[PDB]
Amino acid sequence: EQMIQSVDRTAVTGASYFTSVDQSSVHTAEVGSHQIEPLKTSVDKPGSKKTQGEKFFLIHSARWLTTHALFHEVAKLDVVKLLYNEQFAVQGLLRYHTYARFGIEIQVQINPTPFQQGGLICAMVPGDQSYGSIASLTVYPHGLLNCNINNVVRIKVPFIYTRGAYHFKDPQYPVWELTIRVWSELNIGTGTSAYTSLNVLARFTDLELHGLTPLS
Amino acid sequence: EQMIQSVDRTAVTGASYFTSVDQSSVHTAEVGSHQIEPLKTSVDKPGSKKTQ
Amino acid sequence: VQINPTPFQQGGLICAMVPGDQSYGSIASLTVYPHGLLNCNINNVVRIKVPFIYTRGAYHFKDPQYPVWELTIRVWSELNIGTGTSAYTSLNVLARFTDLELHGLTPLS
Amino acid sequence: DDSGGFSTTVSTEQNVPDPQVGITTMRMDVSGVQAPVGAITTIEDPVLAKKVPETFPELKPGESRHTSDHMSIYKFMGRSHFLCTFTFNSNNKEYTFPITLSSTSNPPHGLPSTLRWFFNLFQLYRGPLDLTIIITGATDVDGMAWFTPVGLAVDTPWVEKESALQIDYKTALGAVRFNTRRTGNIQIRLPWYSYLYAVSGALDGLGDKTDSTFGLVSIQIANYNHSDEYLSFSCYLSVTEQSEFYFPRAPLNSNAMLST
Amino acid sequence: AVRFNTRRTGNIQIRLPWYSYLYAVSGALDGLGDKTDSTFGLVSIQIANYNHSDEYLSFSCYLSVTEQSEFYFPRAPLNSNAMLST
Amino acid sequence: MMRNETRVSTTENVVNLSNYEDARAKMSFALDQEDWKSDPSQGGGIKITHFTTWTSIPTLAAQFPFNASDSVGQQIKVIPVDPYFFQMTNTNPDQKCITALASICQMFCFWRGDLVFDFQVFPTKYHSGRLLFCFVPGNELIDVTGITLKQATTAPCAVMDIAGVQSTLRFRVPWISDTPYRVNRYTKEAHQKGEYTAIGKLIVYCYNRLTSPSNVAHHVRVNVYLSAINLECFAPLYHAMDVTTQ
Amino acid sequence: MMRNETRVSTTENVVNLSNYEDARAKMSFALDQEDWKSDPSQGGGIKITHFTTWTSIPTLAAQFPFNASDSVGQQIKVIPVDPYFFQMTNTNPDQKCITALASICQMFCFWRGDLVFDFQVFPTKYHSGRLLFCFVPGNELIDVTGITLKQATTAPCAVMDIAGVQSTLRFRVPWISDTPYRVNRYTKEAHQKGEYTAIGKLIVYCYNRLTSPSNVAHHVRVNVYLSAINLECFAPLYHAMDVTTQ
Amino acid sequence: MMRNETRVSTTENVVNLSNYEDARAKMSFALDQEDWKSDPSQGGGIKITH
Repeated sequence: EQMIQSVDRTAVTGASYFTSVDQSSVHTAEVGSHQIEPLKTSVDKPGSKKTQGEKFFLIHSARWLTTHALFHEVAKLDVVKLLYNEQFAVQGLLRYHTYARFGIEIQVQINPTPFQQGGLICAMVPGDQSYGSIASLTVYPHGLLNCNINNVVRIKVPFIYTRGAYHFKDPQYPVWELTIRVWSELNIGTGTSAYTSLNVLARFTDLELHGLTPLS
Repeated sequence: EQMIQSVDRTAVTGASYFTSVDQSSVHTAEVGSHQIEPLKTSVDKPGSKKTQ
Repeated sequence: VQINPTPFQQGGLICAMVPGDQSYGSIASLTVYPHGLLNCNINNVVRIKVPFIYTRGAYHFKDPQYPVWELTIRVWSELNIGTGTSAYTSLNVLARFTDLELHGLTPLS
Repeated sequence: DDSGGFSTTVSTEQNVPDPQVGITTMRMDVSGVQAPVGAITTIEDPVLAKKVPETFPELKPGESRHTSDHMSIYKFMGRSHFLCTFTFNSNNKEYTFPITLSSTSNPPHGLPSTLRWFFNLFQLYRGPLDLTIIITGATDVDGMAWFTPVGLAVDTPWVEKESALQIDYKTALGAVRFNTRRTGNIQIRLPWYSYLYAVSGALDGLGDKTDSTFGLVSIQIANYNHSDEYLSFSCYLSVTEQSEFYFPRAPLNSNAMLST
Repeated sequence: AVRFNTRRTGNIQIRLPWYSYLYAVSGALDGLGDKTDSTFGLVSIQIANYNHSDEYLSFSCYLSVTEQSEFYFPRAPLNSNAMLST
Repeated sequence: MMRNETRVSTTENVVNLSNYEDARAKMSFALDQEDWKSDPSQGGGIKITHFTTWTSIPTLAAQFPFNASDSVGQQIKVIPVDPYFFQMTNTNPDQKCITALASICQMFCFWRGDLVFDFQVFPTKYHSGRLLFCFVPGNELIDVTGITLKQATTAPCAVMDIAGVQSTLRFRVPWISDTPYRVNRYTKEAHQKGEYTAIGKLIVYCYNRLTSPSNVAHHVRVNVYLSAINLECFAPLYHAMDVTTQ
Repeated sequence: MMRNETRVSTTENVVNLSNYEDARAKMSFALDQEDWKSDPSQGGGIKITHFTTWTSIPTLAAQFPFNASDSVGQQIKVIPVDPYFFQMTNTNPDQKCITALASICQMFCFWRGDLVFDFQVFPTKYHSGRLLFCFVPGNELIDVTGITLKQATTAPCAVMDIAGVQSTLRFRVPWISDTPYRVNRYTKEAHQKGEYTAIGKLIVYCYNRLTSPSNVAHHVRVNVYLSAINLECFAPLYHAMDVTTQ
Repeated sequence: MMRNETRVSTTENVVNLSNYEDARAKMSFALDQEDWKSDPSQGGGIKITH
């Protein structure tokens, strides 16, 4: 007695979210295998979530003048809304997912000549620049920019929010809010440049992505 | 390779004289179980062939 | 519960055992009871086994309070045919006792 | 088999009560590299319908951040819910209301919003309940409340009138004596005194007027009143740890959920 | 609910449970996040048998904090023009 | 000379109706302060202690046909992904058929968990077609009818071959949200940006057309069931739901 | 600085008259809060702690003659099977003779157990006959007079030869019911299908005729006693019974 | 015969709003008198006690 094998009827295939139940199935027909390149055409590491989402992006460029008075607000920007734009590489991950949970890395850069003098403050305020005191902005995660000492500050913050995640298509309120206030006025002499340029870099850290969706 | 189980086609059920052969069968769905009475509503022995 | 469709028919039924009364509860929640689904493509026999559920200790046949069990069979998906196919299917319900206890033999019926 | 039956198939238990604790806790991932075989199934087979569902790669939800479990009956219905309210209008009167589990009795003469929903989720109820009454209105009013089981002589339900019973019959059933100036509240148990196994809500016919009610609370007031002042009582039911619930049932539809 | 009478007690010391669908509530918000994520609960009182001819009735509420509560992420305090009273 | 004095604190003679530790009774009508034992005799041993007994039961919520006269990519039906969804009703008697998941979840403020949709088809052995079940994460108010069939494969989706030996596809929806819980907003009457009931909408597409002979019916009906796994609800209230007329 | 505060809960100053744990006294008229010892001196050591002292006593309930002028199969007497049955009364003084079982059982809502009927005959050594004691299970309202003598042997029954060295037959009735308990319905005034007091009726038949000489009396009288074994009653009330006038 | 009597002292039904030992609650709106656990998930572990 010999047994004649037949084709299998029921099977479940897919890749981790598409599930296909088939009443009439068949085995897969594969030719070849995966090959390595002994002479590589690209020597960088291949693309992933880490090298596309966790990378610095320029989000804002302001300019600090000698006519701005004390406590004048040079930059008032929502950090997460500016990273949600088509011109950045992180949009390709955020356009199709619904919720996220992330940390933020900020780097603020200025360039004075050493004939100038003055100061700035760069505080990370969560949610809202509310009725709190301007003179108490050193309670937040902050950084002081002095024209004599440094020209780069960098801040690292975790996820602080009233819910479990952030909804990009229809947000409740902004997660973080960066403010840059004039902490001491910019003074020059005769002939010195009456300005200095400012740039803000931002990136995600520990990016979690949930619920891929068709509608944008 | 995973096996997807299906419902059984042929089965024979009944109680000792009624025999039912089924070409399309399914398992029995039972809720609960048989319970005893700790406070009995009848204290005689139950009916049988001997007492009737 | 037994039915017999030809395989050119399509539709469905539900066969739930409801104790006492088909009360104000939901028709769409009949899968909470001990039930069985009859699909014209898959099966044609369902079988259910239930214990004794009642507010008293026994059941009085000569003068009952209320019925112990109540079987309902609702149309769960409509019966559709083509041209020339039989526009009906027959249905039959079989029942039996299990673990039968009998008390108090009496002369009057 | 005891009953003499026989079968070539396997009979399994369907819809087992309490399959999961309704708090987020841990009893890696939930789904993983292995292909999900539980996505496709047959619902007409009660054996194959007990298969755990998965279709997408997930991971563990973690743990919740509150201690209690709100999805338990003994903590949900431990909160005392509204039962009835009524007012008095004259002197030496007596009011009588039963605690009827039946869904046929519509409110105000029946179970209101949350208690009507809960006592039609299951078939059988057995055990003692937990009554709290609240006095609102007049002062210097002496009142007496007692409990009568079903099957015994008592005044007409849901009607305020003079009492046809004597003081020897009222105080033999067990009664409390209060005054509306001192307390304003009574938290009293209700004993399980019935001749039958359990009471049910979803019944019709003469089984609805016999096996639905389990007890009956009535209140008589004296020393009311002076010239112009109202007197209002409100009742609230809670559930105890001695009570039991049997045979889950299909819930009420959206047209039977009624309130006061 | 609780049921009281104004002749016997004159005070009620009652807990307030943490029943919310979100993680935590915040104070310093604007927009539609101010009307959603600020409130956490809501207490309401109904009275009966009031009144006779001429008499007033006044209620006053007081909040305390418990050991089950938590506080996160310190913030810059309010300025001297937002500190207001009744 | 006895020395036993206590100070009468605040909240004197106040009724707390919020939990069992303050609503339990002080005295008893029962003689001898007695207690009652367990008797699982006439109840079959089926005892309920937890509300997962009803929520883990798949009960019917929707009903839609898959006609042969619809085009490829046409959206057949859209479902808001929340336990408050049901649309079935009955004529005699006049009633609105609740589900077992919408009866338990309507008595709470906040819900959380993984919803499990079950799609049971009723073909013959001779119809042939496919459906596409897509899940767009978001909320219950997003403009979702502009999504084409090719755009719907960006979202997490699953296909289903209709005719076969199995009939039911179980579609466990993952919990995708920005907030940890999600509020029962149906008590209110006005909308507010930020508070929602659903975690997105679920679309059903015509993936392949329905081929069939002439002596069978030209449509296949699909039932939609609704249960929940890893369900968590808290903060009770009272509310009676209504038919989602879509 | 002392810190001793309590919150005054609900049910403030409420009298619970339902059990001893809430009806026991808070203070005492007695000097030194004293207690009393046991003294079974003038009481003979006969101390009562339980109500089975009265219910297990067989006391007389009925009285019927067995004439010589009745036919075979004629129903002599019918008895409803419940502890509330008695029919004897006295003339001087005017009174209604309760039984010891109907005095205890009238003070409860629900009863349960096995009733024991005792039939004591008073013949000479010269009468000769038999009786048939039949038990028809059911309730206190069934049409029972159509049952013939041959039909009565379907039910559980027992015969008794009258003249002999023994005089009493004990007829222990088994508990046959659909409900676990049985309600005291005599407080009410209208009937209701489903709630009952008895578990059936008991018929007495003329099995063989009464043969006797000419110098003895032409009838034999039978006393009926009434007690209970395995008796259980709960849910107290107050009720005063009445003579079953049949 | 029970013997349980106490003497009602001074300051009867007085609200002390000065410390937590006299301002803590006597009863609770929560079901089952329940308690809540710690959850430092969305707060970054930055907890203030002083």
